[PDB]
This record gives sequence, C-alpha cells and structure tokens, in this order.
Amino acid sequence: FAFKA
Amino acid sequence: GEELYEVERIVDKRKNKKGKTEYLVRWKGYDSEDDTWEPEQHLVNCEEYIHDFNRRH
Ligand code: NA
Repeated sequence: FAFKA
Repeated sequence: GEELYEVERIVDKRKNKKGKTEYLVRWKGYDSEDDTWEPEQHLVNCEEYIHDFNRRH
C-alpha cells in the first residue's frame, strides 16, 4: 500500500 | 485520516534534492499514465516490491 501524495 | 491505495508495482527509483529516495508507484487498478513519484516513507509493506524493482534494474 502507499499514501498517494 | 490519510488515505492508503494498493500498489501494483515499483517501476522506478530516484533521489530528490534533499537526498531522500523517491519511488515511481504503479497503482493497482490504474495504468502507467497515473504513476506518481512517492517518498520512500509513503510506502507501507512494499519491501518485497522494492526487492523486485532492484532485481529488474
Ligand atoms: Na500523469
């Protein structure tokens, strides 16, 4: 998973 | 709270100005036109996919 920014 | 999205692949790696590693993320259920550079510290349990990228490059 990743934080998308 | 902050939003998490599923990663399909790590397709590239770079160093930013500051010296922090960024990764180019392929998002699961999206295609290449939507790949984004993410700080290393945005990746959750991606160690196996970073391994796969490093093996391919
Ligand atoms: Na784009």
